[PDB]
Amino acid sequence: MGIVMSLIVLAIVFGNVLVITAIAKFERLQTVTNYFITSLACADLVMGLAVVPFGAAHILTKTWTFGNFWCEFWTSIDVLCVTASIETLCVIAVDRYFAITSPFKYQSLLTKNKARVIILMVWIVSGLTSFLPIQMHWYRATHQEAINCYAEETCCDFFTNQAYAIASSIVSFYVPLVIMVFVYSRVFQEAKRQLQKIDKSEGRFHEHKALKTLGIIMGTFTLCWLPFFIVNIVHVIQDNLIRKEVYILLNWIGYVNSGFNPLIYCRSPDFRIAFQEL
Amino acid sequence: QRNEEKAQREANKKIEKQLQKDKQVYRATHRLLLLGAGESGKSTIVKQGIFETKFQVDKVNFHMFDVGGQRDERRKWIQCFNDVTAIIFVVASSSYNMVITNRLQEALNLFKSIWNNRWLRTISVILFLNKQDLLAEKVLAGKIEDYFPEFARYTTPEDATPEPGEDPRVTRAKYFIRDEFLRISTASGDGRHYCYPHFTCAVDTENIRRVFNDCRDIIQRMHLRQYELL
Amino acid sequence: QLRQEAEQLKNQIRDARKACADATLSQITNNIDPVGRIQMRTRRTLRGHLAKIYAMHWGTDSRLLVSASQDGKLIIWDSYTTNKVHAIPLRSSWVMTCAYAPSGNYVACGGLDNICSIYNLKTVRVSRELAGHTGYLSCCRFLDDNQIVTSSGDTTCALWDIETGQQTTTFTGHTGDVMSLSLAPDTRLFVSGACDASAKLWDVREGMCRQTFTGHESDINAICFFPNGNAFATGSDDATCRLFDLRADQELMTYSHDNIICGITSVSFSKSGRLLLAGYDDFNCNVWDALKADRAGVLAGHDNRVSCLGVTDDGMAVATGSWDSFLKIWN
Amino acid sequence: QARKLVEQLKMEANIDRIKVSKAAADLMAYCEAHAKEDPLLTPVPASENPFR
Ligand SMILES: Nc1nc2c(ncn2[C@@H]2O[C@H](COP(=O)(O)OP(=O)(O)OP(=O)(O)O)[C@@H](O)[C@H]2O)c(=O)[nH]1
Ligand SMILES: CN[C@@H]1CCc2c(ccc(O)c2O)[C@H]1O
Repeated sequence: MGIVMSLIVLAIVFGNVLVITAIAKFERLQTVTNYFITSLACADLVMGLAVVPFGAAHILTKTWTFGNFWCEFWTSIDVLCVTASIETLCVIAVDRYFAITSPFKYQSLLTKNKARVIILMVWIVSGLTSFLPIQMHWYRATHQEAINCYAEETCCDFFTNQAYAIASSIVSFYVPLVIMVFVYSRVFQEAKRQLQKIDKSEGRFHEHKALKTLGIIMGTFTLCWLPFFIVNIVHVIQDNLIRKEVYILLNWIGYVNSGFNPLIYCRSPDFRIAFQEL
Repeated sequence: QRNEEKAQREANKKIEKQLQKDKQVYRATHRLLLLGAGESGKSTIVKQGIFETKFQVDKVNFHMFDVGGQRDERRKWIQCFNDVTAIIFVVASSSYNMVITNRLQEALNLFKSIWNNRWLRTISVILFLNKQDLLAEKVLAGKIEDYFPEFARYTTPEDATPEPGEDPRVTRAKYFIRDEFLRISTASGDGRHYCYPHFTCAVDTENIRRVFNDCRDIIQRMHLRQYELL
Repeated sequence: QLRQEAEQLKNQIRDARKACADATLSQITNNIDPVGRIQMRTRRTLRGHLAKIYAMHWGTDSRLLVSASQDGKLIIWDSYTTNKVHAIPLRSSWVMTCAYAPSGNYVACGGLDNICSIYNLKTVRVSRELAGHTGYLSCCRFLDDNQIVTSSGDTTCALWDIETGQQTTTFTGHTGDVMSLSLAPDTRLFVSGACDASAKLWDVREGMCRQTFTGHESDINAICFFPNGNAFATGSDDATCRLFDLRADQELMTYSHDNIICGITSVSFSKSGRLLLAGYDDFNCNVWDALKADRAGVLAGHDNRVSCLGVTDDGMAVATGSWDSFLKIWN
Repeated sequence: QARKLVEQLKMEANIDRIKVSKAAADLMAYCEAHAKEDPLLTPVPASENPFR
């Protein structure tokens, strides 16, 4: 398990640093759309740098040795990094929606100052739902096992209430999911309409691409993050049905998603030539 | 010494403040290039050195360019217009018999030259086929075959849109003339740009809505192709 | 009858200059040691233009320069401290050339409107508009503070009087569009390169052509004198640069490579004339050895094609412009 | 314009031109003499370089 865990860490760090250094080094990639990609890359880079190694050490050693404060700090960083990464994909989807559906007003709608304001707002909302309710002990479970876990010095596990497990899950996953679905359905409709318009005019002289692209984009994200955010609600609604091993496995499957974003959002020819130059 | 540097920075900041204001106007305006082939009626189209016109529809600013000061068969200056939204081409479809190499073949050659250009490799063309009424008049009057031999084996397309009360001869004539341009357009196209042909007359009044819709389609297709959805 | 004598006259000219070719330039300069590798790095990057850049001209003081762009602006920079000094909006957005007066009090401009406009920098407003050309302007250079020579796309060049706005003399003889011109150090002769693959030598005072050079085979895009004043270099869109000698009435050497197939947009010499800097359509510039015809350096820091180039009078820096709305200083 | 073209050829053809060796020698001598003060050929020290 040590070999696989080490390889995952290297893949996340190596891919994200390459994307960040490519945008900053070259002046042709300074685009409003690329700022969201930069924010997402920073989020996944921080995730891979901080969250994964300590979780791997905790799993392998079967104990926590850094204390009762660093455990809470690690949990807060985990929630902050997970929430902020998912919410940027929503911004990217909305950006593409505005670009395609309203082409004449796209330049006026999006400005660099507006992009900076949106990114700062997303990061602030992400930080307001992770550090604040955790460091203030507003999420702690009340049963005896949770009390013993909190009192123990070498034990660092996750126990939460109904309210937090509902609110954090909703904010982190459920609203962005429906927003992305609504955006991408209309994007697909517009693409199909334009494809149908092209054929009547010059059809005799001569929707797989859009379907494949949207399928990849939605499928990777859903298949990576849906089971964990289902069991998160389920294991709190009904007790003694999900073992901790299933919870950890699904959480790690979700963590793996951070290493796929460069392969999905950085396949443009400009990015390819930038990588070749480096 | 110390005061000179401060004075320089004061003027630079004022200049850069105005440059930001002009960038909003430049990015929100669409540039069009108007082309023609001799006597084709392009002046009537714009009625209803270089000459520039300004018009606005649905709160969108369009700015059209017509070149008349330079008359030559080698358009060395055409590489300047490689960032325009679209090119408007006006051709008189009723000048197949007129020789003053007839005019229609020369217009087709000009269109072929413009389409296969190194600089205009990502620019779409809006095609206006002017002078339809007198075309129909002379077609009804007692021959395209005498000038275009390929017309002897042409049939009207099944997926056509004949006008109400139209003799099936004039419809075949218009569709043949349009397909002459369409085959050249589709021969060497890789999806980077398309062509939008329209049938136009003198009494037409909806020639600006067509340009608006064609530009909207151009931009939307550009974005769709950019995002790998097309 | 008349055409028969033209062929006979053109025949003796080829034979007259065939006997004068005792030896080649390369044959004399085999013993010269090579200049070696030359490396240059960007020192400044000037930003602020909203569209592609077509023209650029250095100042006589080697401190300020002017540039033109398609958005309709004429910005004067400060290459040392990187501070914008002026920003002149243009009536017509299509501009193809600009010039800077030797005294530094005026700046010229022109383009697709067939009009040359002179601006007053020390007063900024339009001071004079020159009309009479029937084609787009391609270049313009200041002879003095009151007279200026221009070339246009109507196959003619003219010498103007700024005070009265009237053409003093007109130069005719080309067949295609004239693309560029350059003035001699003494301001008494000038050369022009047109689209009929020919270059001519004119007399400003008299007004008649002296010699014709026809070594190219494609549209000539740029031209520049040797610093001495007895030679010049041209550049066409067939990836070739050629050196011509006035006293020998023939070309001396060509600069080409098998890995270059793009066109050439601009040429310029160095302070001593040893180096020849030429811009290309393949997004970067090249540096040649004038007496050897071998490459010595490459300037490859632009995103789109280079459209203009210039060298300071003292020979301290090189400025290049391109279609990505950027200017760069190389030292 | 038939007569004008022939007249220009006659005027242009009657000039005295020197051999290529002299012109090449003159160019080489000028370059060798003025190559000392060429900042682009030999980089100048950063103390006397206004752009660095
Ligand atoms: N019946 C009919 N006549 C037209 C039409 N368009 C132009 N004409 C006639 O053709 C003449 C030319 O019109 P202009 O608007 O000046 O067009 P043009 O001079 O050919 O344009 P250019 O040659 O490119 O400068 C007009 O006087 C009209 O009488 C048309 O659509 N239908
Ligand atoms: C211990 N791992 C945590 C547990 C709960 C949780 C995560 C991520 C985002 C959320 O909104 C959450 O509520 C997981 O990373």
